[PDB]
Amino acid sequence: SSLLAEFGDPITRVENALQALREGRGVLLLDDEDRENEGDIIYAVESLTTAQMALMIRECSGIVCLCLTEAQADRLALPVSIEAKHGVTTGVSAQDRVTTIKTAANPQAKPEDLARPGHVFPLRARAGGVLARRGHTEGTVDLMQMAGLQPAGVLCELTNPDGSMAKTPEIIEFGKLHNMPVLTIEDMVQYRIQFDLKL
Amino acid sequence: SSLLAEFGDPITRVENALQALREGRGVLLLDDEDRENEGDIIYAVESLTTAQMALMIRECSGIVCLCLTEAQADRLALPPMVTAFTVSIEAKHGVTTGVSAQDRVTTIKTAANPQAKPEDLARPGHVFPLRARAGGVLARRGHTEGTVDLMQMAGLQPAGVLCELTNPDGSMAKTPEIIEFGKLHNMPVLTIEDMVQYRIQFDLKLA
Repeated sequence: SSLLAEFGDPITRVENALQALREGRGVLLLDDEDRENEGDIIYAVESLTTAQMALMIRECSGIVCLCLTEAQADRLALPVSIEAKHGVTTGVSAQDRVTTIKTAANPQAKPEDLARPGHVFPLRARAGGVLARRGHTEGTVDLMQMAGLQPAGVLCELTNPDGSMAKTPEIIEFGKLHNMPVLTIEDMVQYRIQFDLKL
Repeated sequence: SSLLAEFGDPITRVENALQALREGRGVLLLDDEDRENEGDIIYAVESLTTAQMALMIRECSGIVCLCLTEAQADRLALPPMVTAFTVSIEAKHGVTTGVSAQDRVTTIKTAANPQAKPEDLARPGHVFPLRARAGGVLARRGHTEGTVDLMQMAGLQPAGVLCELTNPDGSMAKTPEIIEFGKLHNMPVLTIEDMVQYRIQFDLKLA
C-alpha cells in the first residue's frame, strides 16, 4: 500500500485538500508519492492569518513565497522581492508578511502599493497550471482556483528541527499532527484531466 | 539601570562578543539599548555549522543573510538588487534544493571563500547577500556593517551571517526577548552604539 494511501486515493486527497482550503485551513503538497520528496505547507491568501504565517516561520524554511497568476503579477508590474508600501515596519514579522501578501494579491492592487525589494517572494504560475508545468507554484494557484478561492496562495518548505528538509514520511506525520490534508501534484494532474478542469 | 546592564558596560559587551565569535559561538546585535529595537543572531562564517544554521532557521525569520565586504561582494559580481540587498544566491555544486541548513552553509562558505569566483554561484537562490559599507558602523549604523565589523575586529574571515530573532507567535523579538534569549543560550548581547564607542575609543580603522 502506497505512502499516502491512508489519506485516501488520489481523487479523495485532492477533494479533502480543496475542502480544507475552503474552510480556511492549510495543506501539504508533494510532487508525488516518492518517499524522498520534500514538501511545502500551503495556505490560501484569502483566509490567511497572522497565526498561520507564524506557524510557517516556525516550522518551515522562512523563505515564504507568494504564488500568483501571470495576470496579478502583471497588475503589480512584477518582472523581485516585495514589501507593502504602507502598514508595515521591518517587513519580517508574521503580521507584516501577511499585510504585504494581502496587499500584493489584492485584485484592485496598483504597483505603487508595494515597495521593492522586500521580505516576501512572489512567484508567477505558468498558464495551464500543473497540466503545463508540475511545479509547486502551479499546484498552489491551481488549488485556489479549483477551490473557488482568490487565485493566490502562500507556500514554504517544511523543515525538520535539525535543519534538514522534511521528506514524505515527515510531511505525512506533520499533516496528521496538524490535521492538514496531504496531496501530490500527480494527484492534481489526474484530477484536473478526469474532471476536464480548464481553469 | 540600562536594559543591557547584565551584559556589562558597553566596552565589556563588545569584548565578550568578540571572544564568543573567536570561540565559534554566536552573538545578538541591537541598534542600541532602546526597548523597541529588534535584534539579530550573528554567527561567524569561518566557524559556521549546520547546527548553528538550523537554530537560525528554527528561531529566526528564516531569511538568513550573508554580510560581505565590498571587496568580496565585487569578487562575486553581486551588484545592488534594484540598496544593500543583492540577488539571492545558491552554491552551484554540493547542494540540492539549497534550502536545508547544510545547503545554506555550503552556499555561504562557497560565497565567502576568498578565492571564490562569480561562477561558483547560481542566482537566484536561498541565501541573501548584503553589502557592508566601507567604514563599517562608523560610516553606517546598520546590522550589516555591525556583522562585518565584528568579524574584522575579532580577526576572523570578514564575513558573517545574520537573522532576525522571531518570537513563537510571529512577532519580532525586541530587546527584552533578545536579552532573555542571550542569557538562555550563553550568547553575548551588544549594540551598534557599543561598537561605535569601542571603535573610536580604540582608534580602530579596519579597512
